[PDB]
Amino acid sequence: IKDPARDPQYAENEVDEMRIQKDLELEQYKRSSSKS
Amino acid sequence: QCNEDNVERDIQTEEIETREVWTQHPGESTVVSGGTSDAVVMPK
Repeated sequence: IKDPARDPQYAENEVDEMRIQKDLELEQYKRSSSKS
Repeated sequence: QCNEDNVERDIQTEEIETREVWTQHPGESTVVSGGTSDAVVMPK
């Protein structure tokens, strides 16, 4: 069990920013085009 | 022999390294350039 839903939890600005961060960081790591 | 020896020498100076460069007063953020990670946006 990991509970990625995080249902018994709440936040407005913290979760919005986290969604933004997730997308921006994930795309940046792909662009690095590491051969590793 | 009066001219007991005649020593020859070669001399060569070095070369000068030059490059072509652009400049312009009115323009874009990058003024001139010599003739895609984008990690630049992330801090903001």
